[PDB]
Amino acid sequence: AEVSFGIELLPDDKPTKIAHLIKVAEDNGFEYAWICDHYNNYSYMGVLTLAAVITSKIKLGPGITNPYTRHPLITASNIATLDWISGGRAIIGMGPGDKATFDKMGLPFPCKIPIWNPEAEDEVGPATAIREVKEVIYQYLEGGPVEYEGKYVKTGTADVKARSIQGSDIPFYMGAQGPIMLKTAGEIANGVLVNASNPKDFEVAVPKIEEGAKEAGRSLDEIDVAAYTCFSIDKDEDKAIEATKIVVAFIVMGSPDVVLERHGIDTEKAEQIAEAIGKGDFGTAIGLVDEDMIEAFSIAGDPDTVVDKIEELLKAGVTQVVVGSPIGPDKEKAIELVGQEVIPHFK
Amino acid sequence: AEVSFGIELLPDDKPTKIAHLIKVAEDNGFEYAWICDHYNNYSYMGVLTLAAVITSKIKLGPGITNPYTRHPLITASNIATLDWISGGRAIIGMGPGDKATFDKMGLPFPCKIPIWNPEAEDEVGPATAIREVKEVIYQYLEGGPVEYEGKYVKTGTADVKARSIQGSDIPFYMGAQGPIMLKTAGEIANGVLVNASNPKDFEVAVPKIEEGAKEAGRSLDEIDVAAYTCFSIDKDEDKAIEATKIVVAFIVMGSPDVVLERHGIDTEKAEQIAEAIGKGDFGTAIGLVDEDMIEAFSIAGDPDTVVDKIEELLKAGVTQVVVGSPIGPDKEKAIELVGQEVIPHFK
Amino acid sequence: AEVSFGIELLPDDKPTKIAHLIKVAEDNGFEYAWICDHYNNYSYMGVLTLAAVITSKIKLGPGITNPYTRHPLITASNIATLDWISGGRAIIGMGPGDKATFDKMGLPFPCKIPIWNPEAEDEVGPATAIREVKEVIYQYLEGGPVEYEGKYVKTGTADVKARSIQGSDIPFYMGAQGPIMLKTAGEIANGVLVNASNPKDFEVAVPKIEEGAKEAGRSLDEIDVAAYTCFSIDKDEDKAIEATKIVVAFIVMGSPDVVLERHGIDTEKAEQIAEAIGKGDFGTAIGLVDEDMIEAFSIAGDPDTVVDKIEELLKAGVTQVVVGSPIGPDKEKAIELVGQEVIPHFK
Amino acid sequence: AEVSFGIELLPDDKPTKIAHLIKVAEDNGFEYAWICDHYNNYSYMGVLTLAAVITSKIKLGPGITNPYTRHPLITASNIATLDWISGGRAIIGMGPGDKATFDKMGLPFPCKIPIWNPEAEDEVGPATAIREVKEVIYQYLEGGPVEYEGKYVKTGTADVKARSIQGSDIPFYMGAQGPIMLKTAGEIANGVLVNASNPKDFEVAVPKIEEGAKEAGRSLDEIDVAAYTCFSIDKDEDKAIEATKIVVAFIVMGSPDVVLERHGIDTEKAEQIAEAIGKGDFGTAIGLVDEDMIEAFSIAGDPDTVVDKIEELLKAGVTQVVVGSPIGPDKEKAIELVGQEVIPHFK
Ligand SMILES: [Cl-]
Ligand SMILES: [Cl-]
Ligand SMILES: [Mg+2]
Ligand SMILES: [Mg+2]
Repeated sequence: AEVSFGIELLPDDKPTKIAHLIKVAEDNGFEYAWICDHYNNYSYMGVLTLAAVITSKIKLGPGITNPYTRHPLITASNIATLDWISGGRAIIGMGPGDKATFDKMGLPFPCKIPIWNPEAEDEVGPATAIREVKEVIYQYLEGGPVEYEGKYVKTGTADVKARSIQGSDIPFYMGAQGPIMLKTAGEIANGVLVNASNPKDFEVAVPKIEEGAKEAGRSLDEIDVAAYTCFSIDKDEDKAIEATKIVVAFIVMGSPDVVLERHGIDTEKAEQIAEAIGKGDFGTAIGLVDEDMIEAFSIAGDPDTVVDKIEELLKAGVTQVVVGSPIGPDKEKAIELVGQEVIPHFK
Repeated sequence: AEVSFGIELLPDDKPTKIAHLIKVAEDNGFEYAWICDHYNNYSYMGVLTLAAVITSKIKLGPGITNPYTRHPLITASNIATLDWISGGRAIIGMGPGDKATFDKMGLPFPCKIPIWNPEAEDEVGPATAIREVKEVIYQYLEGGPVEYEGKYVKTGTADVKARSIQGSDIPFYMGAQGPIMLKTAGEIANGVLVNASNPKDFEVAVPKIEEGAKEAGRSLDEIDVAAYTCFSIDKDEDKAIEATKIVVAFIVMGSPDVVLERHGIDTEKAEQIAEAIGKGDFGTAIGLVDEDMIEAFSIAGDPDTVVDKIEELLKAGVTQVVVGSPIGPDKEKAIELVGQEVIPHFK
Repeated sequence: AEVSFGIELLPDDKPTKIAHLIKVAEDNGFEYAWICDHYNNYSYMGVLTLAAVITSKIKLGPGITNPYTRHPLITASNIATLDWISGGRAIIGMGPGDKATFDKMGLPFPCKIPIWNPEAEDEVGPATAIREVKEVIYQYLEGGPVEYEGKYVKTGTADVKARSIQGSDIPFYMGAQGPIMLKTAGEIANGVLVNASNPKDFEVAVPKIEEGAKEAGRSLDEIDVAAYTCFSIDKDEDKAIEATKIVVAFIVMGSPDVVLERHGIDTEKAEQIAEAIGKGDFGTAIGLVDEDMIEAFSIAGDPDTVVDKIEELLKAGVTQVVVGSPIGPDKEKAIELVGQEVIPHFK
Repeated sequence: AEVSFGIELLPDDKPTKIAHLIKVAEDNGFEYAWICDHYNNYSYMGVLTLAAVITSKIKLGPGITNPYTRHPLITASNIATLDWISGGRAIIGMGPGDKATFDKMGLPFPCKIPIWNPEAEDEVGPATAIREVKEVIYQYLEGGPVEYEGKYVKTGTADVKARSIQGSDIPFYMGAQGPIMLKTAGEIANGVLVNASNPKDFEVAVPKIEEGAKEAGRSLDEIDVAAYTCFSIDKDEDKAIEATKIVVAFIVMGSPDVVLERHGIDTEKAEQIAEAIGKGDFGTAIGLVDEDMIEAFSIAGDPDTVVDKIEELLKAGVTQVVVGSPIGPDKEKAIELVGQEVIPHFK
């Protein structure tokens, strides 16, 4: 897979601002734009349809949605609709849901409910649910009728009228953190969205993606390994680094101990950070974030530093660098700084 | 409620055509535009967001969506997003799902699964599910956090960031056919979407809506009674009538016997029509549709005939006339004929 | 005329940012959005059409265009097109051109060329050119054919196919600074756009607008007197005031001596400012701007100060307060501060 | 130049319909969309900006605009704005104006007024005016400042802030009918828009375009020779042919005698057609159009016939086939028939 840059925006801000930033990213050479799917924010279909209207080249899609909060045939319809309206630019980001959001919604997490197979009662693994949603979506994109009986979803004979433009050429990316999801993604996905920003995370993740690819007779180069990063760039390195703190603080808090161990993180001023958060004291949280946490969980600094860090990620197997929150002290100026002083070094 | 005209479009056609027709309706004085929610067609969020971009005054919303195929917090987010993007023009159409579509999806119908309350197993009546989805949506529109524990949905503490423009002023319309849904709609809805086109249907339905309104201390005039009609208008009455046949044939097929009895329908050349359909022989189906079926199940003819029919519906309690399929031999010319020779008679 | 708030944006920034800011203004209660017409920036038709797509209620139009750089029939077409696409929200801002821009283009200023009457050679006064362009535009909006023979424009029999939505109800605002333009605007315009921010300017201008209105048998209340202001608002008054300096410096430079005299301006540290500018030394320019210049040529400060200043403008006859550059240190936060803490005081 | 298909739409219809048809063309493989520039219709900037929002791949631009009705710096701004909003898809179509429209506007035709050089009085040839407008536009697209002193336009030092995306890569197409314009286009244009639909017209035109190209050291293959055709396609050849009549009737009327001679046209039932038109009797006009006129002035018939006709045009040097009015009995179905049964034969 060729090297590319993506942008991931949480749609909590005004939809028109989110659309405007995606146009700035397109104008600056970014090739992918991912919009998160959480009920508490503006809906990905509304925000991406508005972004589709305001852009012409960048690929657009949910990053990431899930098999549970909407029937897979509804997700298929959304993707086909976004693809048609955008002139064939849709992409799919699919994951297993997320704990913080599912707890708020009232859904269990991991969610093992065979929600869309009414006659089943047996729990279903999230990786299996994702495989099934994928089959339903692509049967829909091929024009149907969709006929699928799995453990998590069982359809009737579902005819399809809506047509996309790319059809089954729409890329399927899977969110993956653990070994099971990483292996499944190497087997069935066009790409993998890994929430990580450091080469060490990919030295661990890529071999597992490759293991799944081999079992499917695929080469690792058929898979776009996308790093969903905490990213911060500014001509003033100190300012860029400072902007990452609140985000890194939350990352440190939600990182399993093997991840903290991997990055040699002060497990003391960790969780101690988790106590500052949840307590609503983000001020002490930010104060506790040190240089090792910033190096482990973000790509931050001036263009030179950022370019150096991306070179190391690419060596570790990353092929799509997704610029995520905070992006930079000023999001728009940050995107432009990436297009002007980072992307040209990788063309 | 004041008299108004709405338009209902199935989004199976190109999204840009559907958006264009909604703009033509707005330009012609229609005040509501309803887009159906069926997985087999383009998604209502994509189509309505595109229509929102291409229009400025007409109210926009799903007509009708349901409590089952998406978590109610996702439906709330969709509505708040459409409202924000449209500058405060969203409306909600909520029903219990529909048999033809749910069978295709693999969901039972009626759907009594307490889908969004994982710890519950007991069946829940569709009217109760609709009441619960309504509470969740309006808690979301008030800014949350949404905290609701019902029989069909149980949430955690769901904070909300997305903000709409109308907030809880967004109108809530309920689809209703039977006595239980009609009474529930009079109790909790700003309006009722009744799939019918004849005064006799409303002479039966309105008293039941009124019964629910009284139990909630409301006057019937607080409720917009909307007729979701089979509508066909043309300067050539014969051409208008002919265009209704395929649609009336399907209506005749899916009408319970009390409805056929109500309209004195030839129960013989009924079901005989149902056999022509399902058999894929629509040609004999159309040939069987007679004048009584057309009078019972559509508003069809030249402007004079249409105006006369609407006057009788208004006398029966209808306050919003929703022009639905086929609309007319030429949909755009039909919409214009309504704006030029029908609406001015009712202003 | 009722009290209203408008926003004026120079379209030198990204079109999507300009459109986004207009949506923020609409969401905050602004009722007018004016986009300047200068060849060096993005075109008003492109920017306003994009803004029309992203908004639903705010009125939109050029503020201000002119009779010279485009044939009046082309300007009419632009206005009818913007009106149709926006669902009947167009407004017209028409002035005589501007020296800085016309010099750059190569056109004389004042421009007295009977540009659009090929057989004429005699000079035509700008106020007469504006009267003629107005007649051509409204004949076009009435559906034509336009047939007009004046001193500045002579048409053939120009049929018109394009239709607007408001027709001749589209408001005609005239830019006016001197006595002749002010009187003409009171006679023929629905509103007047006066580049000024202080009550003293309106105590001079309003009586002249009123004189023209009386000669046309009109009451002054039929005319929307709009102040095109240098505006700066922030919760930190000092920060708001500082943001106005570069803009006030340019205003001081281009102000005729009667205006400087009117505001008791240090004519010494004036022109001395004009020498700093033109010399490219804006740093000394800003340093020279004092409190009297800021009070004379801008509405700047915290919400309390701003509200007090608007009250005095309204007493002087202003009915539309147009928030113009810089708007505030952060344009979007400034617009929101106006919607939250200024507009509600005037409702 | 590679073979491509374009679509040319007169914007007299609803802007949203024109935008929708351009999206249908894009979805069907058309690579260019041209919108005429006549004051009596909706403005090209409004219609193309709306089309830009609704499309993502097709190239968009005025086809054709002119040097006279707007200052060339305003045309430059329009093009840069359309290019930016469309994500770098703008194209320029530039011609000398047109008699029917200029007479209606009151401008002479040919228009030889040095309109934009106030100190000049000497007449300027239209080909020279087009060369000058081209220089001004590209200086603007290079970022300026534009400084140009010609016979038809003389600017001051015109700085430029607006930026396009393609910069000087935006293609410049010139409308050309006669020898002088054809030669000029071969010398200075990326393409030529020739109003003709038959191989004989191109056997005459191409050598002249080639003569200009050689004088500029260019190969004929650097020039996209675009046929602006009267086009009509339908699965029913007779229906397709019938749809061309009104349009061919007008073409026959406005064709110089050398063109009528070239196509062996009955000069009797010609002008006799011109008398039916202008007299408002289009019914006799259509009745007079014969097979030779249809063969000479349109590409009409079923897909097989159309494909055969395009093959002959390509042999005559055409490289872009522009489908123009009527397009087909049903414009949308016609566009789809071209994408499904014509374009694939030429890929
Ligand atoms: Cl959805
Ligand atoms: Cl223009
Ligand atoms: Mg686009
Ligand atoms: Mg709108």
